[PDB]
Amino acid sequence: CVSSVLPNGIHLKLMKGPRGVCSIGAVFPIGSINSPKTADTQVTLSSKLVESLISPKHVFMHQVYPFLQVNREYSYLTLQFLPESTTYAIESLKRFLDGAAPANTTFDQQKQLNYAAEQLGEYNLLEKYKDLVCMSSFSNKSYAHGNYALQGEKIDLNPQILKEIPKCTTLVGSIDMYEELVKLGGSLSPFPKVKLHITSNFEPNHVNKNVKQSSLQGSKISMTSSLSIMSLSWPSCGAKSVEAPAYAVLSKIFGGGSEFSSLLYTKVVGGVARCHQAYAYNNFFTTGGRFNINVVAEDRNLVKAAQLVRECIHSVETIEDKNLDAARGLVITKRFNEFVRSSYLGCKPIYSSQYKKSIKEVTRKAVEKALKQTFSYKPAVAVYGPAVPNEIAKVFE
Amino acid sequence: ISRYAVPQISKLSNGVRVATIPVIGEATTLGYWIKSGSMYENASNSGVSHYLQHVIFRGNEKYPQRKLEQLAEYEGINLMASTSRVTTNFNATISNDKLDVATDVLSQLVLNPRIKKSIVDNERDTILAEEYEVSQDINEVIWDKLHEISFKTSIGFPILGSHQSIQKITTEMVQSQHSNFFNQDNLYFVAVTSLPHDVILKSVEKATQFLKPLASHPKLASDNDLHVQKFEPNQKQYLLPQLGDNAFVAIGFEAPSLDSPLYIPSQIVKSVIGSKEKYSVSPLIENTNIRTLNSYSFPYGNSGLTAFFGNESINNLNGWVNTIFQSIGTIFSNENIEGSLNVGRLCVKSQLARGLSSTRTIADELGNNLLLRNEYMSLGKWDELLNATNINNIKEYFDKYILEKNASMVIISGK
Ligand SMILES: [Zn+2]
Repeated sequence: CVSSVLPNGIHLKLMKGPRGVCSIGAVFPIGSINSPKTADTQVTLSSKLVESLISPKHVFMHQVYPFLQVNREYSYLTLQFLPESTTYAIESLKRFLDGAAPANTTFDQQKQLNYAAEQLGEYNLLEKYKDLVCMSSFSNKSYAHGNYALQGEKIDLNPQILKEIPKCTTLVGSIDMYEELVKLGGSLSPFPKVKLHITSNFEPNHVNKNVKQSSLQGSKISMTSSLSIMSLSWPSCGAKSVEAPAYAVLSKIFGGGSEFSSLLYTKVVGGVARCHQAYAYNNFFTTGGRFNINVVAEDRNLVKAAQLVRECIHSVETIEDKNLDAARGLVITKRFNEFVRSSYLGCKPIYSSQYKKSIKEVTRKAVEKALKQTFSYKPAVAVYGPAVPNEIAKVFE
Repeated sequence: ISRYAVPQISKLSNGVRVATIPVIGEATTLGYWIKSGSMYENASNSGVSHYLQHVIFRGNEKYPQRKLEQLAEYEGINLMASTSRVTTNFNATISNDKLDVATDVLSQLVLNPRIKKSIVDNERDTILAEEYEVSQDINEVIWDKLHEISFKTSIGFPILGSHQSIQKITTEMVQSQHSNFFNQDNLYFVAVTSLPHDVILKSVEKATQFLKPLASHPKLASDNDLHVQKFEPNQKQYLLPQLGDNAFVAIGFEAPSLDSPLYIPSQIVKSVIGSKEKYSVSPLIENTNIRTLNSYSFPYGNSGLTAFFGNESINNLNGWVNTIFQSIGTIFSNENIEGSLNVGRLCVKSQLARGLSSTRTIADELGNNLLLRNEYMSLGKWDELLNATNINNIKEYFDKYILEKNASMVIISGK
């Protein structure tokens, strides 16, 4: 990491590491919540993107690898390329930041893709867990706005946010892209806007996204499209907070897995016949966290599976010294994307030495504290499917 | 990252060759690369190479299944394996301190297995499971169907084997394959590392102290000329109504062998058609709205297959095929040949310089390079050949391989 603050106030975060592949991009505090509905932000930024790269033929001819992550509270764009493609890479990024609205033909093509997102493999089980946690565990109901429209509802271009991007952009890149990005940042507005955005508070809501899943998803006849997802969410800590290493450890204590070994694997997948998978994640937001446990099982088995998760919670109290350390071991592992993700949040990157230190540098003490404060909350309960969420809820009293 | 480097090879007195290439960082990928795979099988034993791979990772004498699990969780030793049509490897990617433990676990399992009738039979269901899983990726299904109708010879077998074949695999068969394919003379020990060539050579020496030299060298069962492939272009259509208003399509041509002067040319041609991603499609594709496109070209002994595939709605299926055939055609056009050469060449440079800061990737190429090439080929000297490749080379490839050839084709449809 190399942090500059440019002549015009724009920040620049450069990644350390050996040369060969060039990286540029922009991160900004605009996410899916800064538009009135699901996919509005997603389809908007997409439209801007495809226009900024002129054509897919241009992207191909220059062998540029673009990646756009739109989250609830913030978004980032990353381009990857070989040095001979710098000119086009920069120019394209400059176009993304210029604030102009895209043509409507572009927007229509882009919403077509968005409606088709599950069929094309763009709306996997990971993206569903997020949505469920986000439509269930927040007091502010606009966190329910995701990136992927329901077959029914509408999508609308949001111009405001395109004018807003240059006004709150931090630029990012590999160290070899310093002078190119300093020039780029220079051409932007002095000086960046500052807005107080805090993550919305926890609320243990009980919701359903009772929606049909496409049989074919990408190139797979999905093995899970007839099963339901149960997302149980509790509050944790922000990305920065001193508790985050223990919380990461705690997620791996829980762990998970499929078929086609930790607590959720042995207790929850083994315990429920026709349960494809279960996973725990510690998901971070601008100023908070959601610890979530996700179960993909038959609709009829969720209440059963919920009980087995409560057993799992109780088993953490008397965890053996082996696994309080094996879960420290399971926190060991797109290198640029983590650089950008961590940079916005303020945390240490998952690849860095300092972070892998933090893992060893927290014991049973800080783990127990974390388990204690988290599960002393009633869970948010979401279901992808028909299952009545209050039935699952009653499991936790 | 690496530095257009060249590997150091020493042979131990027990005949194990240790090959190391210098890297930067606290990363090390190391393991055994073995010329074993489904190219070397027949009707009677199809799937045995993959099957054996599995058994190997289900523990031996010194490290049974339990001791392996402990090493995963507690000791930071994580073990990966894969079986292709042409090669097999067993490896770990590690922190430089675990070297001695890792060389020992890896040597012990690969070179010193304990292949019981019990481990064999227990494992059967875990493999049939993998088979059903992979049968639900229709890209994998079509990829296999294309090989099957193209090659009456062994390359047309699926890596895992037919269901029938996964059923009938005996312990004697698994045993036999290890005996005939897992010897010092048919394999390499590969390390991509910052540690000097000698620290690895000393550590492997330690790990393989139980292994006695080979008495003689019977002609290796992996030898390409024992498994001559024959491409014959075929057309075959299949149903899968479960798919709905969707069809999958593959188009195949014979490809050059790895050592052919027309290998690189072929790789440039495949690459210029290339893949369709979210934001990126080939300049040769007239209809940019086509749902999905994948391009691959792989060498198999004397032969090889170049394949183009995707899915579309029943309605757009026929269109997809014309699109692809058109795009291929355009490459040969004098107005476009030169631009098709440069963009294709750029692609191949892009592809490779993208797997130069992953040491797993470096090790996989180093393994395959050593197992598959007359003699070794370095990135820089590859890059020379790529840059020396001309318009005449592309034409010459088009002549032997594309112009006036029948294509293999597979359609899997919902109607
Ligand atoms: Zn396998």
